[PDB]
Amino acid sequence: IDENLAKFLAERYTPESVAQLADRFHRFGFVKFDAANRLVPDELQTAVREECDLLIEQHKERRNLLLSTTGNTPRRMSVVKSEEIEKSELISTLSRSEVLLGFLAGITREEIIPEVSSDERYLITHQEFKSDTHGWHWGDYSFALIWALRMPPIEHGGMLQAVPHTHWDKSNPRINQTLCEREINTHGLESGDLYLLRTDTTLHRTVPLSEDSTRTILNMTWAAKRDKDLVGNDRWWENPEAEAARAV
Amino acid sequence: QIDENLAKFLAERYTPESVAQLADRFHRFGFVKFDAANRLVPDELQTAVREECDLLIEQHKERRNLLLSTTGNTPRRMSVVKSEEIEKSELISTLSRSEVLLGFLAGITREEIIPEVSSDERYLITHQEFKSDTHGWHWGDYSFALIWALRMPPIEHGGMLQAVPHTHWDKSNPRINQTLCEREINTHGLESGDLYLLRTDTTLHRTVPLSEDSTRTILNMTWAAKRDLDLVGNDRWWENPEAEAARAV
Amino acid sequence: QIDENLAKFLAERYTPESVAQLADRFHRFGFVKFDAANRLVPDELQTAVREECDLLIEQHKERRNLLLSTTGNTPRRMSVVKSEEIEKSELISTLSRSEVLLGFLAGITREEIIPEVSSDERYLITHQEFKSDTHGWHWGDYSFALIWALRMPPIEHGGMLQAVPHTHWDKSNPRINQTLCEREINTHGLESGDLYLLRTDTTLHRTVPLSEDSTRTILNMTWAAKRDLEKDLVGNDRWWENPEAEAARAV
Amino acid sequence: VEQIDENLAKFLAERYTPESVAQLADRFHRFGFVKFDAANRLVPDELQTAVREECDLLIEQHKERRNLLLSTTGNTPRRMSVVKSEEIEKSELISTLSRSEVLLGFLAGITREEIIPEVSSDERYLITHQEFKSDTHGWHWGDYSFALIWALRMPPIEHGGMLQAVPHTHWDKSNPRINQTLCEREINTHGLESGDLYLLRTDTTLHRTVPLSEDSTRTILNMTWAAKRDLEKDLVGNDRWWENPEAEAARA
Ligand SMILES: N[C@@H](CCCC[NH3+])C(=O)O
Ligand SMILES: N[C@@H](CCCC[NH3+])C(=O)O
Ligand SMILES: N[C@@H](CCCC[NH3+])C(=O)O
Ligand SMILES: N[C@@H](CCCC[NH3+])C(=O)O
Ligand SMILES: [Cl-]
Ligand SMILES: [Cl-]
Repeated sequence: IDENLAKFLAERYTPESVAQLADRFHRFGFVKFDAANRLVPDELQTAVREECDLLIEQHKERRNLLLSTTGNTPRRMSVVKSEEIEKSELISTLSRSEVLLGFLAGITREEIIPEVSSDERYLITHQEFKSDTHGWHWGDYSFALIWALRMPPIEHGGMLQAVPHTHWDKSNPRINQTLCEREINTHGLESGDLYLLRTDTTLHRTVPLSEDSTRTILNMTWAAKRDKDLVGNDRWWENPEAEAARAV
Repeated sequence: QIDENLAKFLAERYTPESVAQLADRFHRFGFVKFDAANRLVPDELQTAVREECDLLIEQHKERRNLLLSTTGNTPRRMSVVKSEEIEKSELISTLSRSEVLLGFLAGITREEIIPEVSSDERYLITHQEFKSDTHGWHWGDYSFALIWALRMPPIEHGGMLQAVPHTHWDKSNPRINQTLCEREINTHGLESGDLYLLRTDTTLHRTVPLSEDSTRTILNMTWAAKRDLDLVGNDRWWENPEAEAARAV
Repeated sequence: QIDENLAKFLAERYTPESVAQLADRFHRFGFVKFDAANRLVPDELQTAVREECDLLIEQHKERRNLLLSTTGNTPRRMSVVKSEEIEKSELISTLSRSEVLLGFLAGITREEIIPEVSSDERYLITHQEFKSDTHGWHWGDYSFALIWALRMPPIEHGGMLQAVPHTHWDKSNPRINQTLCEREINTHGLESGDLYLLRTDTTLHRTVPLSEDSTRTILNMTWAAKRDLEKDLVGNDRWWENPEAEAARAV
Repeated sequence: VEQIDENLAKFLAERYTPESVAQLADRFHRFGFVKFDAANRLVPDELQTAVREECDLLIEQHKERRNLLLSTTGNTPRRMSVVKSEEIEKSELISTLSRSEVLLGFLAGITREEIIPEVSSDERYLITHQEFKSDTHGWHWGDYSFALIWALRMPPIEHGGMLQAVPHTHWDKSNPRINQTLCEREINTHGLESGDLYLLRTDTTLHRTVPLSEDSTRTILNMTWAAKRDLEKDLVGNDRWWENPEAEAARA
């Protein structure tokens, strides 16, 4: 388990090459683990993708709303709640793995602490229809490891768009204005990829799907020392009737 | 008339040195904005143009709702007024060929602006009204467009110009989303009364979709460079909604 | 009485919202400038600081003309005043530990600013006077520097700050010129009286060499972040305190 | 010789297509710069060897040391040796290749406009040859639009000698604003290896070579061409320091 990942990473990374990833993580708020920079063995990834497949078919929940705390940006997708995913022993132990968190802490350059609100530890988003999107937003917590389990071709949409070095003002998000002042980075993803995101200071969204395509991710959210008290009444993934949500 | 008036308006607000700085920005971004800090036409001239356009819209508005295969099937959801209709405006047509207007902007393009383009693309009015209306990602067939931001929604409703300079249009392989993955997007917010010069052939651009029923109106004056003086694609959707490259939605 | 007046000076100019915007710029560029549009200290306070430094310069300036091996043999061609001389100044030393100043700037760093650094690096004055004087490409050992641009030449004479944020310092392989080949350089012009906050550990930086015999004078207040505590100093490259440090080479 | 164009046309046809040249044209407009390295050779290795050997003989015979400041570019230094255009034109190979219809035709696909080999006779060709610590080609623009630069010999990147570039700028000789432009714009640094070639948009790209940090050799050949916008142009500035060390704009 841990011993297999410790050996797997030891053959694919050096302190020097991980320091280069830390540069790119702080510069873009984003670092991708693809065929050239794998993070988990293919067996470990298949097991997690299989467990997520059983969880989607069993507990998927449609969402279609505008979130007021992010300028009424849309959330049009299906979700599997954190409390359901936590029952997967595989996903639960892996998210708290001392080998995994220790390795990525060399990229964040600060302690990764698996202590977040129990409704936000894990989240699966499953998009299926044209115009499905995870609109522009920030996270309440500092870190997220995103598993790009199933990604459509880039021509169908689903790319991550990001503006790093921003912050979330839930009473004045200024999202389109911040786009007008800042260059947007678009990150294309392939199935099997993973990426680490600095969610609290990186404004981000997924580009809306142009046709009916399948886009599935797993979100493992972690805290830094900086993450306190939650606010906004905007927990739309856990509560579709949240005060900040406006149904569509 | 307007030429002698425009020449004096520009001479009080620009030097060759400051035009050269605009030429820097126009080559760097494919875009230079004529806002309240850098006016291009007197307020009376724009009011005349906008009034002519609002009549052309009220009379000749033609709704467009399609996908364009030559630009990766990006949408065109708007109303248009065709060039032949707009060319009936003596004002818009005369202004678009003004040797004072073109001579000034040629200090920004650093090359001759030639008012010799196809008779169906000399002028275009687009007019977005409903949620999700957009002028999707595309290039122009010609080098230059002077865009009149006659009416702009508030930025929180969308309608911003997004642009990626230093690209080109391959109609058999546009690679729009792949180009976005490789390049940074510049977003240009626009207020009513703004104009901007756009390098349309090498700047991939779109307008951000309307997040709510809002009004977004522009006039497009398209010009050629010496490099533009044979068309292809079968994709002239604004003049012909039944173009071979237009798909239905 | 410094902290009481400084807190008023800052409360007139800054809000949590405006500081958050500065924190965004500080994270993005490794650098936020406190110029005429964003003053940090009252003019009478900076004047007092600058006169302390000119006295220290007149009494304790030492010429440095060397290359540093831990930063790719980049030059240090300047005069300096050592930290232990500057710490004798009651004004500078107490200001550098001001809970009001450090508390304010911590809203830009978004983390605690800790005035616990090596006694040979709490303060540094660099004083360049001659053509080709430069503070060559380098990083700092600590996270933070507040730089007082006490005297700046005209921009056409050089002396600008050049910076590449989001980098790191490997003293055995600093890769200075290779990093410049892979990254864009931000040049920051400074005027006399400016101050700026610098993320010194992850921002590769230098001062553009003087093209004329002009005078360029700064005060460097260096502080630690939590990450810097307990960590060990390596490199044998403390050239400002020891001109014949092991990593220093003749120029 | 004589059969150089027939072979060069084949060499390019093996490596380049209109689609792939169109990608290079996008980079050239964006950066003012496109590099021909091992992944994208421009000329056969035998042909570059002949050009380098020609340049080595021209250097040993006709080099001239320069150490000055140029006022039309803000007193930035020129600290190097040079070989002037009239001496380089005596090489039948270099002079023929610089007007090659195959070479110019190919590069015109990257410039997206005609490349015209009609420039001032003192500026058709230039070899710069740096040898000593602090040697540099200081920040400047060119009077003409295009230059193909042959990086015949380049030191290790740790020793300096990289190209730095700020594209989408302009040269005002009475007020060049070198350091002000650097404050407003990001600097692109382009490292080079011996054997590389690159195309540069010299009239709108502010550029220099990073000063050598120690005694190393850095040797380039500069083939300068015009665009239509440079034709019948009045040369101004009195700053042609490579031809005339006593040029009015030059300062010792
Ligand atoms: N706050 C985010 C949701 C976080 C999902 C769980 N980490 C948003 O506005 O969409
Ligand atoms: N080529 C443009 C149309 C421009 C018409 C006016 N210049 C498009 O596909 O949207
Ligand atoms: N590390 C710096 C010296 C900083 C001393 C004051 N913080 C250098 O090598 O130049
Ligand atoms: N204008 C350049 C010289 C270019 C000569 C060769 N094309 C300079 O000032 O250094
Ligand atoms: Cl258009
Ligand atoms: Cl040159």
